[PDB]
Amino acid sequence: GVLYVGSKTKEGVVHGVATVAEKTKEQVTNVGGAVVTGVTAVAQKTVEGAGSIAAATGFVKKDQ
Amino acid sequence: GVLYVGSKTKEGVVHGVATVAEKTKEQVTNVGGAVVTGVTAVAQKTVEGAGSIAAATGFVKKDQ
Amino acid sequence: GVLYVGSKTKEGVVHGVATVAEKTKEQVTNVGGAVVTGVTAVAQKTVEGAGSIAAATGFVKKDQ
Amino acid sequence: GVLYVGSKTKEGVVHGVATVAEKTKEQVTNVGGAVVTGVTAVAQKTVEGAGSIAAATGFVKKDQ
Amino acid sequence: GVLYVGSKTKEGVVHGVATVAEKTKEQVTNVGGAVVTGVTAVAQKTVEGAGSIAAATGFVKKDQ
Amino acid sequence: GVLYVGSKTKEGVVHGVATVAEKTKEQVTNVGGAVVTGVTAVAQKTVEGAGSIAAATGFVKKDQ
Repeated sequence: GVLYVGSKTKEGVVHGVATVAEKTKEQVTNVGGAVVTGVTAVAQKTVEGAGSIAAATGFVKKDQ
Repeated sequence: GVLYVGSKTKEGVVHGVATVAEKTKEQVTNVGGAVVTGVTAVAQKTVEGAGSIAAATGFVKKDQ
Repeated sequence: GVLYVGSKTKEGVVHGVATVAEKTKEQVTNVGGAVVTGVTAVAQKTVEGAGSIAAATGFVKKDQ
Repeated sequence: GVLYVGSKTKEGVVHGVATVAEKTKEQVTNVGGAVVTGVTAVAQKTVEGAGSIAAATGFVKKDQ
Repeated sequence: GVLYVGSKTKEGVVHGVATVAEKTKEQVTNVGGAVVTGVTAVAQKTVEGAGSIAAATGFVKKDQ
Repeated sequence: GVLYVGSKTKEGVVHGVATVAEKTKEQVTNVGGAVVTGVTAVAQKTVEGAGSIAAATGFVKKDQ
């Protein structure tokens, strides 16, 4: 139970990500792994459940 | 139970990430691992559940 | 039970990460590990559950 | 039970991380380990649960 | 039970981390260990649970 | 039971960690160890639970 009266609110918010990226030469080699080199913005109110991954920029999973 | 009256609020918020990135030469080699080189912004109100991962910029998981 | 009246509030907030990065040569070699070289911002109100990971910038997990 | 009246408040907050980073040559080699060389900002109100990790910049876990 | 009236407040807060870092040559080699060379800002209100890790900049765990 | 009236407050706060670090040559080699060379700011209101770790700068744990 939640009640909001006359109140401004921000729950799980990304505001104003400002980025300048200069890269004369970018060389990437990826054998079975993960490589992430660009801007990532993730806004989530709720993430629910056992063993879950809510936000990942770079990822490698080799369970059992 | 929650009540907000006339009150401004910020729960789980990222505001104003300002970045300048200069990289004349970026060389990446990745064999089965994780490599992360770019801006990541994660705003979450709730993350819930046993054994979960809420925010990962770079990650390697090889359970059992 | 929570009550807010007339009150400004911040709960799990990142505000004004201002970053200048100059990297004439970046060379990364990675073999089954994690390498993280970029900006990470993580605002969270709650993370809940046994054995969870709430924020990782760089991580390696090899349980059992 | 919590009550806020006419009161400004900051719970779990990162404000104003300002960084200048110059690195003419960065060489990284990582075999099964973790290496972190970039800015990390983590703001959390609550992290809850036995055996959990709330914030990791760089980490290696090899349980049993 | 908590009550705030007309009172400014900062609980678990990081404010103004301002850093200039110049490193002409950085060479890192990491075989199964942890290496952290970048800025880390962690603001937490509560971290709760037996055997938990609230903030780790660099870490190696090899339990049993 | 807690009551604040008309009073400014700072509980678990880091304010103004400002550092300039110039290091022309940094060479790190790490076989199963932990090495930490960058700025770390950790502000925590509460960390709770038997056997817990509140803030780790650089760390090695090889229990049993």
